[PDB]
Amino acid sequence: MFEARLVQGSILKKVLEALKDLINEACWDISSSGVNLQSMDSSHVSLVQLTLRSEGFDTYRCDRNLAMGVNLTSMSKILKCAGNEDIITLRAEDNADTLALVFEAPNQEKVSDYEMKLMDLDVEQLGIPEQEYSCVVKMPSGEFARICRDLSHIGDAVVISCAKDGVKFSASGELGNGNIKLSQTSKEEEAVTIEMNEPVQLTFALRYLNFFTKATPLSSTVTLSMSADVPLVVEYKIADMGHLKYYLAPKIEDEE
Amino acid sequence: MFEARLVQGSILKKVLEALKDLINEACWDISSSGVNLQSMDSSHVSLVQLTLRSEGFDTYRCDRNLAMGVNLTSMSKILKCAGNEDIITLRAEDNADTLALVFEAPNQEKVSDYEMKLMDLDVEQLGIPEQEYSCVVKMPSGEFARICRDLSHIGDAVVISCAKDGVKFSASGELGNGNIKLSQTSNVDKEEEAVTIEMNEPVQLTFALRYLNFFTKATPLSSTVTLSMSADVPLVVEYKIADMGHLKYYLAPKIEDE
Amino acid sequence: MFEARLVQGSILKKVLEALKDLINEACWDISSSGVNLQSMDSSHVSLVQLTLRSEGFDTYRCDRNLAMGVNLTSMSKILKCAGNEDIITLRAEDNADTLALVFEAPNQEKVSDYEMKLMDLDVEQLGIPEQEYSCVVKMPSGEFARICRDLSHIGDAVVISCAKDGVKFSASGELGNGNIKLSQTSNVDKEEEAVTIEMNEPVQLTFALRYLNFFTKATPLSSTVTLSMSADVPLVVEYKIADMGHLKYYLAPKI
Amino acid sequence: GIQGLAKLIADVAPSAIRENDIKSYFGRKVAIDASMSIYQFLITTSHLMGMFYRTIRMMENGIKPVYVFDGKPPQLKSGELAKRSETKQHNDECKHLLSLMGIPYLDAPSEAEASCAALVKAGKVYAAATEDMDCLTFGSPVLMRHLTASEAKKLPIQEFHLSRILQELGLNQEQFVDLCILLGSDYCESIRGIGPKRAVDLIQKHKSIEEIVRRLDPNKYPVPENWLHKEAHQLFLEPEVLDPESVELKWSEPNEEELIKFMCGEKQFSEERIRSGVKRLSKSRQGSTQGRLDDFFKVTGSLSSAKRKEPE
Amino acid sequence: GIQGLAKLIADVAPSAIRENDIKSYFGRKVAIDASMSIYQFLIAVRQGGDVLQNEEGETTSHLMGMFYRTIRMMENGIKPVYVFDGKPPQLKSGELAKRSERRAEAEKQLQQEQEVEKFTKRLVKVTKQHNDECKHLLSLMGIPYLDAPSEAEASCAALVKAGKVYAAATEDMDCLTFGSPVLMRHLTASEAKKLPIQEFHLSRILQELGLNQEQFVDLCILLGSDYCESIRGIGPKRAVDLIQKHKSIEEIVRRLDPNKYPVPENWLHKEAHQLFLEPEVLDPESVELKWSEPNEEELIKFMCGEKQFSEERIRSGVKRLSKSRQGSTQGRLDDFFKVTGSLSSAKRK
Amino acid sequence: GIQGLAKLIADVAPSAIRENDIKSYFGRKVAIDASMSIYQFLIAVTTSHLMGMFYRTIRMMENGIKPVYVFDGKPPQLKSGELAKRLVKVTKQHNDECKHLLSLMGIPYLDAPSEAEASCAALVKAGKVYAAATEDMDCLTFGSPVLMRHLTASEKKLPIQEFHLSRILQELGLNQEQFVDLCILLGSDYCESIRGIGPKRAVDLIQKHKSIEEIVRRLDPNKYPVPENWLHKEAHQLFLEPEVLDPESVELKWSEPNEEELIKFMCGEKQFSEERIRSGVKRLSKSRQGSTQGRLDDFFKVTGSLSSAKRKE
Ligand SMILES: [Mg+2]
Ligand SMILES: [Mg+2]
Ligand SMILES: [Mg+2]
Ligand SMILES: [Mg+2]
Repeated sequence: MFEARLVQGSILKKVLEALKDLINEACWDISSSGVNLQSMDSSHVSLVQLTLRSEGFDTYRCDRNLAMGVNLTSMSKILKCAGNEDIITLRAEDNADTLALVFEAPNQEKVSDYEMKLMDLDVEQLGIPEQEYSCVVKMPSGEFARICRDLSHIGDAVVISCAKDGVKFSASGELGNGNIKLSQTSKEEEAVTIEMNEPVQLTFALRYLNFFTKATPLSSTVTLSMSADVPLVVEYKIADMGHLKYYLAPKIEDEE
Repeated sequence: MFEARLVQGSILKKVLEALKDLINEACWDISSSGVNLQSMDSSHVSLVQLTLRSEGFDTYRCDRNLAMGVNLTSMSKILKCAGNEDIITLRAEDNADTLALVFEAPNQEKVSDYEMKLMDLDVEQLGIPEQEYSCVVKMPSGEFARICRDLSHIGDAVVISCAKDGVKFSASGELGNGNIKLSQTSNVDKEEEAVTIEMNEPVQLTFALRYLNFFTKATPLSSTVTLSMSADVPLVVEYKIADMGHLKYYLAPKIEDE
Repeated sequence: MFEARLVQGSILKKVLEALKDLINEACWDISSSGVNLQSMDSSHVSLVQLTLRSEGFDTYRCDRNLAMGVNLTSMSKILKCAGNEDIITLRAEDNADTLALVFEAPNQEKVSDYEMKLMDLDVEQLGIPEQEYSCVVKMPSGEFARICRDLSHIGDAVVISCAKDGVKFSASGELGNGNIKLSQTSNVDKEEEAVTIEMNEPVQLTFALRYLNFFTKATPLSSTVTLSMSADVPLVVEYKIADMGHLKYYLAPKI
Repeated sequence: GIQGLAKLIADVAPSAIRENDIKSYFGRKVAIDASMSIYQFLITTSHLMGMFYRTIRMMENGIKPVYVFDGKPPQLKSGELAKRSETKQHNDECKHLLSLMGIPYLDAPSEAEASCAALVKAGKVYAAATEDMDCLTFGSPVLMRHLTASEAKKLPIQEFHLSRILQELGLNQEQFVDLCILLGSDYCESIRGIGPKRAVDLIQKHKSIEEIVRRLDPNKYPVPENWLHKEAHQLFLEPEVLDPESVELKWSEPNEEELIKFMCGEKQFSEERIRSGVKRLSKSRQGSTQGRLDDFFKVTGSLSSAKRKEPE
Repeated sequence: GIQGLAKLIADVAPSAIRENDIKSYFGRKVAIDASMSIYQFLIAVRQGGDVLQNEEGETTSHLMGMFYRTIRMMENGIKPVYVFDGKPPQLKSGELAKRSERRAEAEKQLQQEQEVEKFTKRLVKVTKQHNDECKHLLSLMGIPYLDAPSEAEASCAALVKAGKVYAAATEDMDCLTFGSPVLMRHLTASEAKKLPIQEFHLSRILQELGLNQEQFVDLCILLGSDYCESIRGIGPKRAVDLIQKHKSIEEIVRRLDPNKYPVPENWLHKEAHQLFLEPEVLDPESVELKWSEPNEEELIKFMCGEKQFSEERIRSGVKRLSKSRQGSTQGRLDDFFKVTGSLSSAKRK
Repeated sequence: GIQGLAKLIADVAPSAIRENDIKSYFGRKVAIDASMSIYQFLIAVTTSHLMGMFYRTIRMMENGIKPVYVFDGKPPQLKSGELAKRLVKVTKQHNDECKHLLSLMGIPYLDAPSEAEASCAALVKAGKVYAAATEDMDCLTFGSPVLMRHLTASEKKLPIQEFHLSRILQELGLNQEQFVDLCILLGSDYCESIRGIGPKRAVDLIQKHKSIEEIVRRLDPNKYPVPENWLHKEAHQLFLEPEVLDPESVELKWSEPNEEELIKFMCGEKQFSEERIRSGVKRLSKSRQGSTQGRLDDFFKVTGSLSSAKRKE
């Protein structure tokens, strides 16, 4: 049984619009510690990890851990029924049959409530190990989101390169190829920062990245962590409540 | 003969947009009174009651009554050529076979005029007796729009539950159910152009959201809609047009038979 | 060797948008004097005349005259990758196999550079000798754009009838007919939103709206478009570009 | 049914006949003549295929059907004609595909058509749907034709209002009965004399054939052999029909499996379809609570656009 | 015509030869060789197997030809201008005076296979007065016809140059020897033969061979015209380099020639080279061509009437003739601004 | 190696060490000090230099560890007068046999100039390889950002241990330079250390007076004698600017093993059980087929499956 009251309703809205297109169903991990959600995409080539700490909710109460099987698209619709300013509250009984989403409106007049039917679902879980990537880029959520979009027009694979003072996403295709160099800032609004140990040049499928970018409204800044021949970690920090990470396996390069 | 000059042309534009989508064609009953129009949807579970008092037109003139058969859609298309701020002017000959429309931009630098083909058409009428209702909810027309839409994603049937306290729209479907509840903010005067209810007895009728979502197409016509209800009787969603008329939609209940 | 640095890339973004759909590919006639481009559509019915004078580039260096075969559409995509406020730079070397476009965003740290594949192409040309016109009309680029867009919803061809007092556009079709008369903006004398009409003798010609609503795609380039016509001769729809050039469209009358 | 009747009406009281669209019948409960219906489909899985599809279309538009069967036939003209000289297999195979779709059915004490009328004139159903005008003779207020036509044949349904017929022809039901008889009843031989339009007039100033005969009498207009102009006039009045109130029809929910396991299987036919079919039938059930505006507002009439001049 | 011409151009440089389709010729005027056509029509419906009678029967080709063909044209947006020949130049040989070459009249006497008895097409030079027979159909059809001064081939090729039309419609290639900037063949073809039309861009020729209108005429006369004579040992391509060098039927007979290739007696290469340059062509101006509308009945009668024809189709023919004049036809920019060449992308390397 | 650097780091700086299962290294490219590897291989409990590299490589393969073997080049000048006078081995020119096997297995191998781990570390630094593999820790002091130990030394089966250079410096408060002196101070392969100094003291002494020279001056009471002719300045230089490969001129590529050839070489020339090689070879060509697309399945262990709680109607 858990009940959470988030006055920043919209966060939830953003958090779902940021998950649905990439994964259809999933299991929410509610406990006294907070709310989490980790699932791979149907193709197992990508994986998202949500984390909402309980200290982040205006009110949070749990007396018995749960796991609600949810058809994210359905929850996506029900949240589209809450104004960006409403105070959202989630409440789920023990052997929960449904999840209750309540929307209180600012202008004390309207109050909506829904009961989303839950499902029997079994999501496979992974153990992501803490590791030190040999290149970490922190940049504007907006920019990274544009880079992936434009680049998806030239070709379908992006080649991120990273040195000590700049990073470069380039992609080739039918009409040609294109490069986009970001140079390290060095005060200002949102600057690009590279904390590189070893240089890197990876390849990733833009299709997948363009999904990750749906999470852009959750944070002004976005940070990419990368290494040799393993996954790329795209992270959006969610205010002072937690964060959201997407991991994307790389496209295998010439080693044949 | 027939010639109406309406300064607020947007009214026609807006009207024909509300209508074209719920009924494909209909008869405009022209008279010395004004312009009126009635027709039901092919299922006959609802109907539109358009009324434009000749008192509202800048200039009116109908010596002999007319009943124009009009393919609504075509009007919609021709009126989309009218400037939201132009002076639409209808005109029709005695045994007319076409309708003259004249859009006048106030800036006097532009004037259009289209001649639209008319058609033959018979339209089953219905007599809606003047009657007082148990519940009458005046509320933001755009609010009522969002409600009908949103619940239309949960279920396809809504339960309106009016009371002295407030209205409660509810729907239920495959993914579950939801209930929006508006209250009478007797909170003096602060906030939005909230909801107000006049009511003799609490009512609770069910309706086909599929239809209400057609009615709401008339939203740009009034910043507030008013739902009049009475037990086991059809719903009335009314959009007041300026002070020259109104647009009423009628909808048959859900006979919760047993 | 050719290099053009234009502070207001938008012009370019727009210019292509105006072409992309009327002509799939054309030859860019570069030179020490600027960038030009002529071409007809497949049907040999319409024609486009792009003229960007070098005086209109913050940096324009070219020695020898060059000619580039380009897939307007393809080039339109590489251009959509630039921001309405980026500083674009076109760059191409001799016997260029590709055109280089460098997008400098105002966010100083961003620098995009795409290499576009050029193509081999031969585009038929035309001689359009300067000719005075019976009637000419300077009217809002938007008003014209709407009239064409609208009448097109009535018929597939419009009949322009210009006269001293003013011009009248008219269609007819499956669902009735329509006419749109534009009085000359005398009283409402307000520079831009003005409708002026110079006339010799009254004209009246026909044109296919389909080809016209292709020219209108050039509307975001100028707050005003001008129609120049005379009997038996093709119609010219002119969109002046900033103070660096213009873009002209010619349409073959109907009879 | 009755001969040349439709034309007679069409030709002398068109106000009693309307050409409406199948959709306008949403919410209406109709009495059908299974017999004739089942027959229509034939003219061998058709006796049920059409009994399938059609009933789905009738449902899809909001129309709630009640198929009716005949019992022990009465003294019909050509009926007992071969007797002057002296099965239900594919029939009941339908009385099954129905309850398996949640569709009512009733065993008429004799002639369904009469029973159908019996219902209609009891508020138990809206109109009767047959192809034979008989229903009108039997006193039915509303008769709907073509409601069982193929989805293809884009024919609209044809409605008939008895109370409008009686209106124009200025004659009571009974007076109307005699007309049908002299028009060409399928119960007894008509009279070689009178013509379609002619037969009307006589009845108009002679409220009975009994009075029409004694008048015109020459060997120029002889009255039939064994003319039961009486026995018949009776049937059309007081037939043999199951009481209306006797039962309450209730449209049930279709049983996908049990049925599809007794159709595409036991009678072999494209599965993909009869599946999406049972699916659609199950959907139409949704609005089986949605009332009509008729249910609350009296029908005013009809506004007809002004007759357009010519290419002026 | 000019033998080899088609092949040479076909081989040497196919660039000037497009394979367009009728549909794409809308709103385009054309000057058709009234003669070259009627002739064409007759020498077609000649199955060398059909039963032959002594006296020639009543032919219906010329009419059935002009009809259904000038229909498809108009129905495609093409505005034809038929042009009948006039008074042949006093240059018999090469074609005329060749009644001796028209000595198949005897060949066709044998009869005794069904592929050689068909060499009766020589006897089908019978242009006779199918003209006064077709001009009647044309007037009833609306189309405008013209009686050129002499060989219609040049008159038509003149009108094109005079911008008074888009191009010449004739199978005879000698139309490019008059300057006609564009010549399209296979037009008067058969809606049924469904033979894609071909366009010859005269300039694109001279811009592949090099020469100009003057030289070209040398190469054509040297290739074999029908106005005068030609060389003996040299032919098609076997005499193109000889024109690209010495370019002049005079500076040619004096360089690189063991004389074992002698010039015909009183050879009129000079007086002919002049003709294929200043032909007796009518005035383009007084040519106020004017497509009208069908005389309807006047045509059903004359057709199915004086000369029996399925009235159920002649009507249906004139029916689809009017529905082809409805509305208005689109002009082509080409026909307004003179082409000035093509701009071509720099060698992509 | 570097006498005691192991435990020292274990203590003073634990955030630098981390033990991890092979599996976790999927997809990771690693440079292995073949020589050191080969000798270590020899000491088992001949044909061990082969038996070893053959299997130890397969296991690596099976987990998805693309490796490159690096072979020592010309030994840089140093005195290793380790007299002879148990299992005393001396890996000499077996290399060729090994280089041969690898070639057959399709595993790449580089020939470095001087020291192998020197070069190895060079690759790690460039980002041409995830880490360097050796039991000899002087790879770190040679600058290697990362070094995992026990990836071949399997001979029991201890867990691969990964040292992170950066953390070693942070924890200790030293800089590569300083660090190298610390190492030399501990017990280098290139020059005697300062007798008597304890690894701990060694650390202090370095963080106090940043360098070895600086330590000699500002210490020295006889109690801390210096080695005979010390070559610490000589050593320290080797650790800093060593002769290595050009990480850029590296062309790492893995080929498919050639079963035939292998059985010929192992089960033919170097008499080995055909049962064993055939089967091993099988495992190899299986992993070999590297998922042309990484599924996060390979990179991360499956912890389990979260099951939506039972519902109560
Ligand atoms: Mg019967
Ligand atoms: Mg019966
Ligand atoms: Mg060493
Ligand atoms: Mg070593």
